[PDB]
Amino acid sequence: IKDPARDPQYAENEVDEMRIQKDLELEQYKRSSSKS
Amino acid sequence: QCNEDNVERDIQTEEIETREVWTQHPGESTVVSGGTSDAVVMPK
Repeated sequence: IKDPARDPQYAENEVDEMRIQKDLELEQYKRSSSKS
Repeated sequence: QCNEDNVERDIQTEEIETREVWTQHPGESTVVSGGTSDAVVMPK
């Protein structure tokens, strides 16, 4: 069990920013085009 | 022999390294350039 839903939890600005961060960081790591 | 020896020498100076460069007063953020990670946006 990991509970990625995080249902018994709440936040407005913290979760919005986290969604933004997730997308921006994930795309940046792909662009690095590491051969590793 | 009066001219007991005649020593020859070669001399060569070095070369000068030059490059072509652009400049312009009115323009874009990058003024001139010599003739895609984008990690630049992330801090903001």
